[PDB]
Amino acid sequence: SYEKQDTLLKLLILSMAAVLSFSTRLFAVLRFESVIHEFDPYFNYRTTRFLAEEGFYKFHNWFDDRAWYPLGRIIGGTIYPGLMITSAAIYHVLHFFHITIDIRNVCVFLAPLFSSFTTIVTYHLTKELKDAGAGLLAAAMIAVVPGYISRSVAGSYDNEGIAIFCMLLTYYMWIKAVKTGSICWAAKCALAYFYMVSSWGGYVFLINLIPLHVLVLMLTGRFSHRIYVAYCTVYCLGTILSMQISFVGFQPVLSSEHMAAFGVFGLCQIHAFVDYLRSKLNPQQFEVLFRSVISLVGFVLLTVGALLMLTGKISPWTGRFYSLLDPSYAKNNIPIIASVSEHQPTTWSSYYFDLQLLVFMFPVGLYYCFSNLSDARIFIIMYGVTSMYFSAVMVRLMLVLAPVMCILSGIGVSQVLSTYMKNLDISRTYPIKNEVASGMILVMAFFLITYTFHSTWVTSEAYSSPSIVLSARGGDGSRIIFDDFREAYYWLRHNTPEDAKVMSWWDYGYQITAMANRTILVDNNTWNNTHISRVGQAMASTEEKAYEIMRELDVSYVLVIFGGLTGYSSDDINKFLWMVRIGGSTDTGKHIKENDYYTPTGEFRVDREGSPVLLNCLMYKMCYYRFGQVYTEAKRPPGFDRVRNAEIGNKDFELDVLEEAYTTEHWLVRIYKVKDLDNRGLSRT
Amino acid sequence: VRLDFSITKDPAAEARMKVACITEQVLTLVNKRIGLYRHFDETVNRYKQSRDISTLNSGKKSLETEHKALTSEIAL
Amino acid sequence: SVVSVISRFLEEYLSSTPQRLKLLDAYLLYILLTGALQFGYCLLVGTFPFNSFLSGFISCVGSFILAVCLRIQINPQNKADFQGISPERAFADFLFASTILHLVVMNFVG
Amino acid sequence: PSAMTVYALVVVSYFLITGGIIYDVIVEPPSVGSMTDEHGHQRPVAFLAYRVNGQYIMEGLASSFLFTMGGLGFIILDRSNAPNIPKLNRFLLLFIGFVCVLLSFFMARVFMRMKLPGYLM
Amino acid sequence: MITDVQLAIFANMLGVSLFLLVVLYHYVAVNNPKKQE
Repeated sequence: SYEKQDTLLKLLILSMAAVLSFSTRLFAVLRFESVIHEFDPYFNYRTTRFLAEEGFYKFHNWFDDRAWYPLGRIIGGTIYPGLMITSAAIYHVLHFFHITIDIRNVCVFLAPLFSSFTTIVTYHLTKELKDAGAGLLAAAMIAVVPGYISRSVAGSYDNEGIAIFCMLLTYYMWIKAVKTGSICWAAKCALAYFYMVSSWGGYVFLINLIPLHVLVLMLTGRFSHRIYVAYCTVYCLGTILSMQISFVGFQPVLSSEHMAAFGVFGLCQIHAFVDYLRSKLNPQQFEVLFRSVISLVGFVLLTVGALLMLTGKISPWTGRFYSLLDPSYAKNNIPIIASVSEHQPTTWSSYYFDLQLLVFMFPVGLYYCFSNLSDARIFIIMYGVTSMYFSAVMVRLMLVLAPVMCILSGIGVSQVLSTYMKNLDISRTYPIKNEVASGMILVMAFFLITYTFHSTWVTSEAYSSPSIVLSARGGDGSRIIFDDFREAYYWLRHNTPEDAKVMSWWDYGYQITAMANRTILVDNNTWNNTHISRVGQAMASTEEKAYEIMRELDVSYVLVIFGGLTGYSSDDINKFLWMVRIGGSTDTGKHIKENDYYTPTGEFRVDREGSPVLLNCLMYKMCYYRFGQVYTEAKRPPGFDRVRNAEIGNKDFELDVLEEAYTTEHWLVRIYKVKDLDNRGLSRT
Repeated sequence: VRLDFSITKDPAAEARMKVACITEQVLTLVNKRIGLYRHFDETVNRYKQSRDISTLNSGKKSLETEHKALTSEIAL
Repeated sequence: SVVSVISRFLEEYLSSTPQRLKLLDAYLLYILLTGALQFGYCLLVGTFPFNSFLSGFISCVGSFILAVCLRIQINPQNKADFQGISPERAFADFLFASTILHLVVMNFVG
Repeated sequence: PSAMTVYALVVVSYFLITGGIIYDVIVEPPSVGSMTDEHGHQRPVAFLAYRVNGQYIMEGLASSFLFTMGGLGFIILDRSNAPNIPKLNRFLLLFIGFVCVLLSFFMARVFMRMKLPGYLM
Repeated sequence: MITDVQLAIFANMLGVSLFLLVVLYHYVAVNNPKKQE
């Protein structure tokens, strides 16, 4: 019976889409190992295994004295715990059945699971906007969309894996609320919002898009009681729920990031009440009260909306979010945020590379949403038009754009297919119209196939390489592997006193803390720029002066990463200029000037022409110790640097306050021991 | 699937559902009317093979009894 | 004079309104007279402890809005707008949302 | 404004934003590069090769133009399906929108093959 | 163990089958009488 076949075909399509979504993310595990990638996921892993061992109340109170020595970090007060709670819950569920999976595997494979569930959430979210035939397309598109996979390959254990599931679930619940007008759906949307707020910092996007949608529905005059019930309930519940998270605190009430929602809430009340008085009074009896009441309550709001800002009692925009509103701010005001190349603006190339067909189909989904406007479709219009901008401001936010791009591309392709397939209803110029329809259907099938081959190629070649391991191919095409990062961290783990302090640049802090289990000075979450500057000043300063800082911070060891023997372009020598800038940024550092390290010509180089301060700083001396005598190549003189392509200028020297503790086989990682104070009170000169 | 969280019935959906059940029953009975005509056509083939009129007369009366019952149930 | 327009307001409202809606309009007045007085306290004695102030105040605003939503879902004049929702489902929803509210304010009162 | 008048503004905005004008403004590359000839002159270069993360000013407008032709082609076709339109126009609309849909896609795919030697290879 | 080439092939074939099946679904939808009564 027709209903059975429609149900069968829906089920089969959706189960294939789920299996594809899960399976396409396994490339990284098949090529190397079921191990955690990148730097940032290691903090999530350590905290997750903590929560899985110590229990919730000891994780929430948790204070960590192994990081940011001697300051320490309040962990539970400065984290979004939803990812960890999810992983711990799944871990305890599986262990209850004695499916005693290792927690590392649960973390590694957590992202594919939710990236499978998001395909069903996207199906229902599109079905409620259009019809099931569009939801099947949006599911099949979001299954493989490379922009999302780029953040969701197995082992990419970071919040962005869960955040887009909570986001689409919140949009589904909000769309249901606005369509239906029911307090039940509003409270379920409030709970979905609370879940998302616990799990990613991007929640401010929803608590700023929903008010704008309601405002647009007011300006168009579509605002009707369903929207009042939905908005005021979602607002009160999601506010008092979001304020629960200790890292969020009072920000939902005391920060200008959320005042757009409060302003729309108050204006909803004013509109809901004017709509009632205008319904009770006669015009000649209405108008006087109407103009008077507006001339009082508007004046009140116009005053308070100024006083709140002028007093500074409502906190201004945070530099991050403001850098999202003004692309120029961070590059002048926070060099840490500038230094992360993930914050560069997005070129057309990355839009094509990550989306292909969707870039062509998105304007058609918009044309449909504008052709058949409705109270729910204005939401998708606003989401699309806002993500199209914010993705252009900063590549990292392409993640937020990929879902709406898939939903709108699915609507567009669905409308094309269901348009032309009606002309093929022969079964129950006409031959020209039929051959036109057949040709257009074939062109659409072809495009949709090319999108599969593109997305699979991109997923295989670009976004599936690890970063805790380096790979090369020998002349026989065998994979050469360099493990030197793990070799060095394991040497630290076993052959150094358990209370030793390792100084490093803040990139590697999560790796040292996770793999070496040693105390560190600075860390990726740059919550204390003064301390990072105090480390940069010690790296940039001269070897006589840096010792006073290393002995001030009680350092035991220092670690540097040197690529010059292997061509690893990401070494600490390339980071040196940022270390100089950050070290000179504090007032205690004003002797550190970037213009001192450049040659008089205005270039940075380490060969004989290099600045006589560059050739004498601590970092240069740590990187190129003994290196000057290594025959780096057959056609090159000794001391050739594979990355600068330059013969180093200062080849022979002695270190005086450091001794070489371990240099890895390929010299990729070098660790020095800071010499204890001279036994006789002699000076080291 | 057995439990129902409902409070107010909608007798219009109940009618839309009972009508569908009865229409599937009627469709089955009609498919059995076609199947009875296939039985009867087989009985005519058997008659041509046998030249025995009693076979086909009994076929006719079984048709005009069972098909008649199906017609009556259809009309009810 | 505005007193006359107010008189022509109440002369209608008191005649036009079912008793189950006057009940709500008195409950809303109790809620509003509690919230306004909490506010007038907060800005007299001071913001500390902001936890408890903000919890009790949002509890008042929440109960007011949930009461207005009941006051609107049940109104027959809106049956053409909230299709598929019976008054009893609206009351079950009102108690669901009020249960979430009174749980979270009890998380935040302390 | 009417819905169509807003949609037109959104499409015109999509053109500029997809061409990466927010990259041009703050990174401010030139419209094209130049590279040494073997005889030592400079040949201009339209594409910053191998840099997927990089762009010249006119490269983005070229690509976004192809994207706009692709998006508008299906709008022309769906407009073309109306029964009032005299057929001699109708077969045209089925021509123009169809060649827009194909040629813009193929040229964009060739431009991306130019940006990344090794793309799909 | 399965290699990443066998996975890449398997995923290409799933993708093609999926989109061809959706392009069938649109026909099974539009041919429906009940969707247009």
